[PDB]
Amino acid sequence: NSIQIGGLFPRGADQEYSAFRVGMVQFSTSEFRLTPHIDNLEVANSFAVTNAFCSQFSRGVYAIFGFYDKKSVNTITSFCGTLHVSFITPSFPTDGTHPFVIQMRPDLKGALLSLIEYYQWDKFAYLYDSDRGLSTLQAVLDSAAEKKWQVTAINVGNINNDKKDETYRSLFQDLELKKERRVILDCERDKVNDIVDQVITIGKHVKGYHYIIANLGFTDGDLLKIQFGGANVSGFQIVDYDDSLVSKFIERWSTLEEKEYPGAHTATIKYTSALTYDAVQVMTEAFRNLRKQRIEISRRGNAGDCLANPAVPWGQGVEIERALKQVQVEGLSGNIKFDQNGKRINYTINIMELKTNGPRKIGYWSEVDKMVVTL
Amino acid sequence: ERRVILDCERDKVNDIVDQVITIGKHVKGYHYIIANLGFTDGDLLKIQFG
Amino acid sequence: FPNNIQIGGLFPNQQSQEHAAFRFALSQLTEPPKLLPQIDIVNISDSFEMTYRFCSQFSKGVYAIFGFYERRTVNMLTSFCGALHVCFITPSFPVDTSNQFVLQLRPELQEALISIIDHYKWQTFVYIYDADRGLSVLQRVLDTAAEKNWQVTAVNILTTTEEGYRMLFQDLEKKKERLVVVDCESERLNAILGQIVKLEKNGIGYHYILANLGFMDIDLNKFKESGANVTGFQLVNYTDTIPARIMQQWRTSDSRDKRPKYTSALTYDGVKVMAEAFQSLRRQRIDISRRGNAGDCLANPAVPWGQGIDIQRALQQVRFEGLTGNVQFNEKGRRTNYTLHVIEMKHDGIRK
Ligand SMILES: *[C@@H]1O[C@H](CO)[C@@H](O[C@@H]2O[C@H](CO)[C@@H](O[C@@H]3O[C@H](CO)[C@@H](O)[C@H](O)[C@@H]3O)[C@H](O)[C@H]2NC(C)=O)[C@H](O)[C@H]1NC(C)=O
Ligand SMILES: *[C@@H]1O[C@H](CO)[C@@H](O[C@@H]2O[C@H](CO)[C@@H](O)[C@H](O)[C@H]2NC(C)=O)[C@H](O)[C@H]1NC(C)=O
Ligand SMILES: *[C@@H]1O[C@H](CO)[C@@H](O[C@@H]2O[C@H](CO)[C@@H](O)[C@H](O)[C@H]2NC(C)=O)[C@H](O)[C@H]1NC(C)=O
Ligand SMILES: *[C@@H]1O[C@H](CO)[C@@H](O[C@@H]2O[C@H](CO)[C@@H](O)[C@H](O)[C@H]2NC(C)=O)[C@H](O)[C@H]1NC(C)=O
Ligand SMILES: *[C@@H]1O[C@H](CO)[C@@H](O)[C@H](O)[C@H]1NC(C)=O
Ligand SMILES: *[C@@H]1O[C@H](CO)[C@@H](O)[C@H](O)[C@H]1NC(C)=O
Ligand SMILES: *[C@@H]1O[C@H](CO)[C@@H](O)[C@H](O)[C@H]1NC(C)=O
Repeated sequence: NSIQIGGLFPRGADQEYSAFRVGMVQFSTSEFRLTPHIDNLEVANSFAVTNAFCSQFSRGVYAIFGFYDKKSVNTITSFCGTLHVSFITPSFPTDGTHPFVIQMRPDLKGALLSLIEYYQWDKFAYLYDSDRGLSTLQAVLDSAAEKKWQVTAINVGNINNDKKDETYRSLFQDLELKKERRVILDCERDKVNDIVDQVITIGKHVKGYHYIIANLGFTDGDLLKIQFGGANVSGFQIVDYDDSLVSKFIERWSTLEEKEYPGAHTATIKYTSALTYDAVQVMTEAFRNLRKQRIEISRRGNAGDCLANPAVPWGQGVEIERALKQVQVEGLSGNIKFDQNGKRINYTINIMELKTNGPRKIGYWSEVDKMVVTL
Repeated sequence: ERRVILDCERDKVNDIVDQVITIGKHVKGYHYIIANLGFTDGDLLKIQFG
Repeated sequence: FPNNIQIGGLFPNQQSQEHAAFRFALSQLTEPPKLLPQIDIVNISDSFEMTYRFCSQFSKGVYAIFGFYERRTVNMLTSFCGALHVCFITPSFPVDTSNQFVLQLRPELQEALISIIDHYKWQTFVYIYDADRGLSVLQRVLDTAAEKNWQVTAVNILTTTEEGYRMLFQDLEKKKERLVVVDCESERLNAILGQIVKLEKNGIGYHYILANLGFMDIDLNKFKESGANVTGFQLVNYTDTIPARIMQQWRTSDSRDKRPKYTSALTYDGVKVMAEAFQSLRRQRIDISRRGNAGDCLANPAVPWGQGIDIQRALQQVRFEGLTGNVQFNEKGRRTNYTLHVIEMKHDGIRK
């Protein structure tokens, strides 16, 4: 039983679509499947997002997988709320309780603020990118007010690539006057690399320094540069490579034709792709649960247009959203459970350090228990 | 040993400078003398700022 | 040019000072062109409703748009304005990243706030910021805090409760000197003032700053007795000749049918901006024509309107001494070369 599906993918994201296709083949079955209609665009152009969302809505899509950026959150969430159309994302979780939006990415503030307390930090810088909102920045500042921390928050997201070299050096020159030996690099993979490649040049990767990479993908970057400098490097990873499902997936991943699955050959997998794969699993589980439960989901006719006065949402969307939120399965990221709001719960965020041998896990973190330490 | 003389040709000087950096031995304490008649020939932009 | 130059309007409330000022200012329009208000009442926060209204105005063929936007729907709107090459006038909060088709009739206070804080020997202080687009001004401060080495303890009102204020002020008064900045909206400032009047507003070394472009509108009567310092900014001078005449004529007409808020003043000025641009366009004899195609905003691909570019330039070029100040526009599309009035309110004193 084919169920129509929609897909949005940011321009220049090759690995994620490949993981989407791999998840399709893995979870596809004779009795059930998915028919995805794909669109590629610049997710930071709300106009393009609106056009794609409306086109897919006209194409009678029951749910829409996709990504979004800080300049397209509100458009997407409003459209989903008005049209009662679901949305499944591995992108940053909303700073709110927006409905009809399932979020596959776990929050990070809890683990970050626990880790900063497992190290007894009082005076640290906080380099942040102007993306995925400033929710974690605000959390850090608030906990500073409570705990009398000394935070130097600096933005690096408005730096021109052409003149990148001059600014970073002056930034660290400023930080040196305060003896800022501790830093939190709250940025995506690319800018973390572009910064680590300028800590090295100025020799600030040495015994004295400590870096915390506030990202759910720690290995994703290039850490072979700083393994040996002598400086600490801490971070978080949801994809545990010492697991069974993960190892089997890697067996299927490395043995992949990069001519067909770009990014697939490498042994590493980025958390966005992992969450995309788990998202395919989520959709299949929810839709198959609907089929078993006999819930009636079918578009008898045509959804005229996204823009229609008055807006007339089709009333089976609540069923789809409830099914998507009411699914409990294991996957690459770990255990996937949702709330009535869509945010994930009952998840474990493994913590990692950098050692000359390589990254090694030292503990984990769960919302219920605490920061937990094993090694 | 904070002082070193790299008496080698361009290629091996680069292959060594690209391993002083990795281990963070291009810092205030160290001194290097590149015993070669071509000093610019290599890539010194790596260690200008260490 | 045709006198049926239809203009749009996006407003949140049918009856308000801003809407009334916009309606009134058109009466003074004696130019050959006739601008239609074509008001649509739309909820600002909801991006979908707004996209519906904006595409409806596209269907009508509107040449230019005036209205408001909030944090949630700034990006959406901005994006449509840079794609269809359609201009959008606004007195709402200005933004750092924007197209050239969005004319923001509200000068940014971030630069002046930094100067005022710098002048006073401010070593450490508390910052209070509303999430309603205030974040752009936060970063500036946090960026200047590092360069110039003062401490800033930010607290958000949107996600702060009465207990939050209580704890913040209790920890604050443990310090000998108490300095506070309050960036807020027009209406949030009144509620926060009420909150501080209850307690912690005694005036014992308390120095408040109000990052609001209009400081006369706010009812700081409760602050004229407790003996507390407050500094603020003003953009509109009522005494000057042009403001005096405008206020006299407008208030006389309205009564024949109080002091306007800064938002209402900017709303009134925007009418003058649009009228000046269209008058200069008619004078310059520029070929403006609206095709009846009225293509759906969601047209793939959406061809830019050919004339819409020049309109922008015209709207950018205009310049005149308006009510608030001298109106001008930068290349980015933002108020430039303006003046603000620093104003301290003593127990009995309004000192410029
Ligand atoms: C303009 O935008 C939207 C829709 O017009 C409005 O936001 C919506 O406001 C309603 C009522 O406050 C919210 O419903 C309530 O939400 C709270 C959570 O905030 C929940 O606890 C309640 O049970 C109830 O569901 C709704 O969630 C909210 N939607 C969004 C997307 O924010 C807004 O108030 C409108 N403004 C005006 C002036 O009409
Ligand atoms: C880099 O990592 C090492 C190892 O975790 C840190 O060294 C420890 O720090 C404690 C903190 O007081 C000191 O007593 C010892 O030097 C080490 N003890 C233990 C149990 O590891 C080092 O401090 C880290 N660098 C920074 C800048 O935090
Ligand atoms: C690196 O270069 C600097 C500058 O030449 C050296 O610093 C000088 O060394 C002398 C030697 O005793 C000291 O008195 C001062 O620190 C500096 N004086 C002058 C006149 O430059 C530094 O010693 C060099 N590093 C090494 C390892 O030799
Ligand atoms: C910046 O604004 C001031 C307004 O105070 C402009 O000064 C006026 O400029 C016009 C145009 O040259 C003159 O006709 C007025 O006599 C000036 N008045 C005053 C009080 O200076 C100034 O020209 C503007 N700057 C720019 C570059 O446009
Ligand atoms: C929820 O978390 C537990 C650990 O707290 C783990 O066994 C698994 O992820 C989930 N188990 C449940 C929900 O029983
Ligand atoms: C408050 O105002 C007084 C003048 O009334 C002046 O000393 C200074 O501006 C402020 N002094 C404080 C807050 O101690
Ligand atoms: C308003 O302008 C008059 C003169 O035009 C001046 O005397 C007065 O100080 C101004 N008011 C403010 C608040 O700047």
